[PDB]
Amino acid sequence: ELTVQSERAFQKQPHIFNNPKVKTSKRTKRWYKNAGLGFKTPKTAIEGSYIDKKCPFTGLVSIRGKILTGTVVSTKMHRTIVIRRAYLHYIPKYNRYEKRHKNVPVHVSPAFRVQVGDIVTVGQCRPISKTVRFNVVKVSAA
Amino acid sequence: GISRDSRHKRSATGAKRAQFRKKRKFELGRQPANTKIGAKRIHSVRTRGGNKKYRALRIETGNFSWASEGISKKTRIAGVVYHPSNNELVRTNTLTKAAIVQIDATPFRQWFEAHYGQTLGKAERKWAARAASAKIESSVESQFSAGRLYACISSRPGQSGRCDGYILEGEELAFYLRRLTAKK
Amino acid sequence: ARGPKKHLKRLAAPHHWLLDKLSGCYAPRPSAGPHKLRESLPLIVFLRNRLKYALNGREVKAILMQRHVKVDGKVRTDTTYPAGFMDVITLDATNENFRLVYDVKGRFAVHRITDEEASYKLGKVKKVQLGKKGVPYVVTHDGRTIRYPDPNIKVNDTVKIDLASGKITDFIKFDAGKLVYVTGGRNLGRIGTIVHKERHDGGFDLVHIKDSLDNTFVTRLNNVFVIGEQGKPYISLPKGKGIKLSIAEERDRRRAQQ
Amino acid sequence: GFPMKQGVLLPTRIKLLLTKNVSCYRPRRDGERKRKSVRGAIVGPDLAVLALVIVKKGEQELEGLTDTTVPKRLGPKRANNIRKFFGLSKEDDVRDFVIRREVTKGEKTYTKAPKIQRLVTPQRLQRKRHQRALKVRNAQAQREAAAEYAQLLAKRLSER
RNA sequence: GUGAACAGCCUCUAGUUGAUAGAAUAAUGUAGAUAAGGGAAGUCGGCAAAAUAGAUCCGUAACUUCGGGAUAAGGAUUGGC
RNA sequence: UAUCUGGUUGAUCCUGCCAGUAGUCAUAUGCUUGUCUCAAAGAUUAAGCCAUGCAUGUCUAAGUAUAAGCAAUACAGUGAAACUGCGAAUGGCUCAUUAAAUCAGUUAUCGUUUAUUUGAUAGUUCCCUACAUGGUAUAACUGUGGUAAUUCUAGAGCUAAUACAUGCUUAAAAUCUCAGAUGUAUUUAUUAGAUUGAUGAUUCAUAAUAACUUUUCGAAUCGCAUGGCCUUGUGCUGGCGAUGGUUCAUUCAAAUUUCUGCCCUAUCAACUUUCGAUGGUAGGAUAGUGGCCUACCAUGGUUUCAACGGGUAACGGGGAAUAAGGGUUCGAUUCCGGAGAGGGAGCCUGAGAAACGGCUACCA
RNA sequence: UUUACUUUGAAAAAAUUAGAGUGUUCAAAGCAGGCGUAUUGCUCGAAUAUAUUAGCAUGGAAUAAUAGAAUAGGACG
RNA sequence: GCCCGUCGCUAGUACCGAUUGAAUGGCUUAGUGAGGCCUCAGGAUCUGCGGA
Ligand SMILES: [Mg+2]
Ligand SMILES: [Mg+2]
Ligand SMILES: [Mg+2]
Ligand SMILES: [Mg+2]
Ligand SMILES: [Mg+2]
Ligand SMILES: [Mg+2]
Ligand SMILES: [Mg+2]
Ligand SMILES: [Mg+2]
Ligand SMILES: [Mg+2]
Ligand SMILES: [Mg+2]
Ligand SMILES: [Mg+2]
Ligand SMILES: [Mg+2]
Ligand SMILES: [Mg+2]
Ligand SMILES: [Mg+2]
Ligand SMILES: [Mg+2]
Ligand SMILES: [Mg+2]
Ligand SMILES: [Mg+2]
Ligand SMILES: [Mg+2]
Ligand SMILES: [Mg+2]
Ligand SMILES: [Mg+2]
Ligand SMILES: [Mg+2]
Ligand SMILES: [Mg+2]
Ligand SMILES: [Mg+2]
Ligand SMILES: [Mg+2]
Ligand SMILES: [Mg+2]
Ligand SMILES: [Mg+2]
Ligand SMILES: [Mg+2]
Repeated sequence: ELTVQSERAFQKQPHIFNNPKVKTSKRTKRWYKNAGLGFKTPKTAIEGSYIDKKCPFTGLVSIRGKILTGTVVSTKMHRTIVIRRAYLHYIPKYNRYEKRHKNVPVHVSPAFRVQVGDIVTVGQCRPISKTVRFNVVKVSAA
Repeated sequence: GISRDSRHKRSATGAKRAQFRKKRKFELGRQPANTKIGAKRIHSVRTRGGNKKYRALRIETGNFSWASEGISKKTRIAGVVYHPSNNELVRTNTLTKAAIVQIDATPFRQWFEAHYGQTLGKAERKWAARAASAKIESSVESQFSAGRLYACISSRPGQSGRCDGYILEGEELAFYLRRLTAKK
Repeated sequence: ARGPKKHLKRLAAPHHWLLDKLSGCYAPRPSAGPHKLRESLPLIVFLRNRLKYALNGREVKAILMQRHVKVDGKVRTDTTYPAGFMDVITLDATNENFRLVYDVKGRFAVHRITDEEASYKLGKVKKVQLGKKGVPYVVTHDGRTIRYPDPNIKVNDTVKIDLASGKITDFIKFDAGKLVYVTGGRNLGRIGTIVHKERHDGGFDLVHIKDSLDNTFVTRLNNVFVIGEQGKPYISLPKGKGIKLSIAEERDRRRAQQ
Repeated sequence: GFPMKQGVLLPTRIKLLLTKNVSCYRPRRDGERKRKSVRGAIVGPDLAVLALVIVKKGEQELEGLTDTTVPKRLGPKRANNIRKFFGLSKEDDVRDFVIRREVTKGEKTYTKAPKIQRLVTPQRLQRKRHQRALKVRNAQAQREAAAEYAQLLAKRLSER
């Protein structure tokens, strides 16, 4: 992510040591995990340089709750998106529905690229900000 | 006291939340340790569940690991040179996780000489075996000539009462040297 | 609210206990113990409401404090001790043992058993883990931890517990075609054979059960207790064997006695 | 009637939040602290009664201060305490003589001696032996259980 | 030079050092000041005096002819290096 | 349990309300009131104010007994007092606050704490006591008192512990370092945990390495029966328990948490953001996640699919009344959840309280 | 591809509601109780349905919506 | 026949209204700020260069 060491601290995966004694090939040992539930670890996460400790693949978070789908309505934050989850609410008395929605702020790994539209799949993780409880797990750029 | 609750800290829509449930003990915060250097003073904090935390005030020595030889020698902290979160912590020499400190480097000097013995910066044939692995980074060995090794604090002195850490190496070391040359 | 509750209001007690509504304001709150609050049967209830040995809680305590009652081979003088599923309650006076199993209706039935099988009890493997110093252990449904389990024992299996040494004597594997008790849900108290196990990663696993009368019902993996193979239960089954007669055939059975 | 506080260093009385292990306050509950008024350490005309301890004796005695003598109400209870009081040795069988109070109550004068604590006793030695033997026995049982489990593992790995 | 400044204050060029003097330091004056606590009780009346004041930032009501009111009111800051 | 009737007119048919009619565990009130069963009951207004009395104490065989208390060769029974332990955070009451808050159903903890219960679990400690250490200790009690008064306490003299503070013994086998080190607990770093256990998934369980600790644990505890061997000695072993103890698991829990669902109001259309609003990095703080807080950074976040603001004579729900169907209204109140103890705030103890029949302060 | 929708299943504490049985003397209720005896006691029960919002699993693919290959940057091998 | 409004009588109900009206509560700006808690210290006197 654009000279990844672009913050005031050194950005690195914790407990992942690049031993300078050993003359290995990559010299930049990168940790990653299979998030589970049939979500493929992207090749961008596999071979990236970003750190993003909140990534479902190269980070310290886990996907263990509800799996939601939504439409990206905002990408204006850094590593965070807001997805719109439209649904119809039933009113029994009128036997009819009314359109409702709930914005869900979702953390997006740099492994993914998202824009407005771009129906995404998000998995519940632990709270990673005041409002964010979900992480992008499939981009599905529909 | 300090609350970590979210009943204050108004909702994401910007609405001011009404009060209910006056501050609860299970959501309390406490004041920062603000660990200083020298003349060790560790205070015990009785935490939730009957457990105990250790506020380290004025810590002098800590255990620092090289992680290239796996030694983790105990050394004395010279001072703080860089802090990614607050320059005032550097100015006041506050010991804190991720703080870049200087360690005495003398225990590491002794261990390197007693283990490999190859005049790092100025039972007989064990060095004959472990001589090929005696080369170390120029940017690490150059620090011994001044007797100050750059290190990063990895423990939380306000939580555990210890000031353990690791010696900076490789890309992390180079990054922190570049920041030091830019800010000094 | 400020700490754990110590009381259990009546109408808040588990319905399986069949407690009288207008007896008092409270029900015996099961103490902390092996099985659960909702899934247990307090010794006071088992001694006063199911067997009628004691007339009240005072007489229940009088029974328990003279070391008659024994749960899983231990004296257990605690009045609200949470005896639960497949526990062995032996009374040395009126010398007899009971196995706490669910009747067809989901209540803890009084199930008289003989000593030769009251010697042991069955336990569903809640988890398999590596303990300290690298020692494997099995956690069973009744909160028992048993070290050095057979390396082929997995979760959802059943283990026969010696109940004198507390070791694994035999173990049954969770697999299609094995006899299962249902220990929760709508089908609580039903006995059948596993037909299929639906995985549902991240969700709850489901299991399809066919009773002897070919009735097929699906229930969560949490409340299926393997008790052996078809026709060969490792325990003595209660009077109904988990058949779940409909209300019509139940009425027919009742009126067949005229 | 307000008591004096040892280190206040005032000639007047002030209110202090008192704690468990201090004077002038007996806490009625664990962790309780009460704000009570205590008198300062310096003596003045405000004192109704001062308290003195004689720490050096001189000329002609006073009545009820040296003429009278109150005997200590209790002899030592612990074994080594009785030894240290009576100038005995460790191997002196402190049971043989102990302070014995005769209660002339029912024309029997059945002497009431204190129970002795920390006394080396065959029961204590038996308990110590039981503890040590249980410990070593449990260690041996764990070792043999681990041995037989390792045997099981090696046997089931030999299936190849 | 300071400073927004042909302000006030100090200085260079130029000019002047001319106003009757000397000595004392009472009252009462004229001109200039200060004052504990109170704060307009003084008085026809706050007369007189005091308080405020530059600049930067924040904030600014009724009313209004919509242009104002407005520097409203009310806060903060200011040196040197 | 799918029903109407009277009232506008001289008469008519309508619209339309008024009136009638029936129910209300729905209140009040009037008159009347013989029997049996059941039993709501200071919610509404004043979460207004309160005299008095009671509502939280607790001992077994098994922590500490020399009561100068009772009883028929250390104490041995009973046992006031006190120390210690545990509890007092449950219960009970009320509905004031509270409108995405609570609450309900549904989730998560691979994001944490958890006294207790239950199960498992500790041969490793020493740089002249272990056949057992100290007062660095004192209460009760004795005696001397102060105050008008409080469940106020001072000074003086004793005395214990499962209180407080210390402190050895368990070899054996066993691998590393150049004789020592290796239990567990803490902290950091590193390694394995494969394609040698588990998960949908992990830096998981767990192990290993090098170190680190204002020292964590590793019973100096108690009752009852006494046994076996025996150089029959202050011998060596040895039973059933009680209590305590590290870690793990379990249970009782707790705290946060996913999704969706609240009455009226636009005579509330923009709101939030300097003083955290939305997100990022680091840190601090927490039991732990998290703008929970701090520093730097980015300018975000919500909204006509009604945000934000305001009202509620709004605690939420399970439920209640009435109901052909669809609905309307009610739910302070027997159960569940929340919150509060005159209003706020702060905090001690404790596993657990921001406790109020706990303390501290201000206000009334 | 993505949905809505609809089926079915688990779920939605108890009490309350409908409702089975049961002579509280009847009844409201309650979950009791019943059987012949001179026992050293035998035995039936404390069912069943319901909350159709939201979530989970599941069958269907009508209806309604959504997306594909057009400057081929298309598909298959 | 019916009828409308002013004006008279009486009664009732809202509304406007000087008082820079008043009170209560929430939120908020600027000030003062108890108290406990953490912390820099401080050291009565109880102690064996140390400790409480
Ligand atoms: Mg709760
Ligand atoms: Mg200028
Ligand atoms: Mg003046
Ligand atoms: Mg003045
Ligand atoms: Mg004034
Ligand atoms: Mg005047
Ligand atoms: Mg005058
Ligand atoms: Mg005048
Ligand atoms: Mg003037
Ligand atoms: Mg101004
Ligand atoms: Mg004006
Ligand atoms: Mg009417
Ligand atoms: Mg009669
Ligand atoms: Mg009231
Ligand atoms: Mg309560
Ligand atoms: Mg781990
Ligand atoms: Mg953080
Ligand atoms: Mg309501
Ligand atoms: Mg209210
Ligand atoms: Mg209610
Ligand atoms: Mg009310
Ligand atoms: Mg309640
Ligand atoms: Mg409370
Ligand atoms: Mg009141
Ligand atoms: Mg309070
Ligand atoms: Mg009270
Ligand atoms: Mg209370």
